[PDB]
Amino acid sequence: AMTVLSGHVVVCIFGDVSSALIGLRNLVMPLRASNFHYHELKHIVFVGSIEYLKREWETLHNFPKVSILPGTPLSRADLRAVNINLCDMCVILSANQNNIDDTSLQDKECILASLNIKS
Amino acid sequence: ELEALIAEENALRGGYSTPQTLANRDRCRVAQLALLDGPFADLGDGGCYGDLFCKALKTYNMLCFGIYRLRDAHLSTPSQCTKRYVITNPPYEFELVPTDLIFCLMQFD
Repeated sequence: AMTVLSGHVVVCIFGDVSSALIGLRNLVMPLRASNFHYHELKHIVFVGSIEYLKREWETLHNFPKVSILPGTPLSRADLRAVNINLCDMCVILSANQNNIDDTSLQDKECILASLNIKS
Repeated sequence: ELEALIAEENALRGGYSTPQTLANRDRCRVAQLALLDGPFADLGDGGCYGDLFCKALKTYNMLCFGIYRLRDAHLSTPSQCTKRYVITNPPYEFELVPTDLIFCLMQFD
């Protein structure tokens, strides 16, 4: 909250230890492309479970302007902390999408996070 | 307001009281009182359950609910069964043993 983030990027992740590794390096690479300047380079914060964040942090360490908020993307308090209002783009990703075998769970989280942010 | 604070915080918090905050003691509290002993024990052997709750009204506006009487309290053969069973909305002409617990609501503290 004290970290003022305006026009930035928040990423929501529904990951766990049982979930497969998505791979976010390909996501965060063209954000740090040299066709802009370092002042223009946006800040990224990842919201989700610190277990999945620990599973992916061994890949996710060589990159600037990157934060991590452990918690839950459904948490309205966490969204207010990361200032989703001022955030340029929220990205809702799901990691359990190819282990669950039911539309009831298929994208269920993504739909909930979208509806909470809209509400 | 509490539900909105729940949806925003997911943890109840504490705040500094005010007179409007202290006005949130005004929930007319549930209670279970005894009929054998107390200021209402002056009748315990009647049958005017209507007069019983009207005395409860004119005493403390104590809204009765129903009689939590023992199972064998309606019997003449004395057993040692302390299992009580509830009775909802007793009529005006319902009897009354002194060994009784009552479902009553006194005014908010």
